[PDB]
Amino acid sequence: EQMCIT
Amino acid sequence: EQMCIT
Amino acid sequence: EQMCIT
Amino acid sequence: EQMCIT
Amino acid sequence: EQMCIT
Amino acid sequence: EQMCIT
Amino acid sequence: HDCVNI
Amino acid sequence: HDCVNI
Amino acid sequence: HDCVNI
Amino acid sequence: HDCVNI
Amino acid sequence: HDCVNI
Amino acid sequence: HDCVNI
Ligand SMILES: [Fe+3]
Ligand SMILES: [Fe+3]
Ligand SMILES: [Fe+3]
Repeated sequence: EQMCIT
Repeated sequence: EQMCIT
Repeated sequence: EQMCIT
Repeated sequence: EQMCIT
Repeated sequence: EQMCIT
Repeated sequence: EQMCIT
Repeated sequence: HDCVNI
Repeated sequence: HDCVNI
Repeated sequence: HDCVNI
Repeated sequence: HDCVNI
Repeated sequence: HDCVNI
Repeated sequence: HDCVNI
């Protein structure tokens, strides 16, 4: 599961 | 800023 | 489970 | 600002 | 598991 | 300032 | 609210 | 793709 | 304790 | 550092 | 992309 | 390290 800053 | 779950 | 910015 | 996990 | 601010 | 997962 | 499910 | 704004 | 300052 | 459980 | 894995 | 600048 990944959370990315755009 | 946007932080998004992929 | 949630992550919130408050 | 705060980051909160619930 | 932890999320930490550094 | 970073958010890190451990 | 400013939240995501994780 | 669900996001928060920080 | 659910929150941290960012 | 300041953390939250996730 | 700049991401953390959770 | 599993981190992003925020
Ligand atoms: Fe504690
Ligand atoms: Fe503790
Ligand atoms: Fe504890």
